[PDB]
Amino acid sequence: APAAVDWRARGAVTAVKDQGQCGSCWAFSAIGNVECQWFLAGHPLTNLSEQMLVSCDKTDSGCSGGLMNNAFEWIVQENNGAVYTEDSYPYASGEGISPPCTTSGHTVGATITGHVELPQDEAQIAAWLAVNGPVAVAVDASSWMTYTGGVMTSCVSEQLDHGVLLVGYNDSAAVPYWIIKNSWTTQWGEEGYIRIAKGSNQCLVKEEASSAVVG
Ligand SMILES: *[C@H](CS(=O)(=O)NOCc1ccccc1)[C@H](CCc1ccccc1)NC(=O)[C@H](Cc1ccccc1)NC(=O)N1CCN(C)CC1
Repeated sequence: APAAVDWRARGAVTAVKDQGQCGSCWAFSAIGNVECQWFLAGHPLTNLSEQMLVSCDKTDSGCSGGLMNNAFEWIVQENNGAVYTEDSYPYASGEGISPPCTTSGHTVGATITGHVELPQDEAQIAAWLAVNGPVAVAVDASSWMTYTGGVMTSCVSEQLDHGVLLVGYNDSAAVPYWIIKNSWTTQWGEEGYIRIAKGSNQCLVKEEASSAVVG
């Protein structure tokens, strides 16, 4: 695999968002992955709707959590693979209360056919990302509240409780790392991103990696 990859540099990643006081991280992880996969399939980079998942994804728990894999499946099996645009279905759960699910007056921004779950191995996840793009991953973000910058070489890895987006890595660095897009605004970390050591399963990053499949 290539020594270093950064999908942000190739214009495949949308701007860092804000989930607010809602535990909708799972939706941001899933949608963020779909936005990248849709762009890479030959369509212009479009901001898609997390709110669609938070409000309509009944297999998940809105502001109380969910799984990216459940979100991928709900989109395909319950929503005919349709993912609405953000402009047509704006995020409105920033206070902690999700509004009811509305199925009309929205615009379909992307369509997925399914999803693939990657092996629990960092080198294989890196290989897949290098060829296919950003990957949605679950991590333990307990120690992330105090992150200000730099490569996190020591991360509390006890329980999966947060969803993020892997956008790259650098194997040639003194301490190889992963580049991760978070959803706690650009004021957190390095303009919304966090770099964690690669190769030691920091924050349980290899445990639940997956990606939507467009075409
Ligand atoms: C996103 C969480 S976050 O609020 O952005 N960060 O939390 C970091 C943190 C800090 C201290 C302790 C623990 C975690 C969401 C929050 C969900 C939430 C739960 C309860 C109360 C408020 C908010 N995290 C999730 O959605 C995770 C993501 C995940 C994906 C894949 C695999 C594991 C985890 N999932 C869940 O919380 N659940 C809820 C219960 N159901 C059964 C499964 C998904």
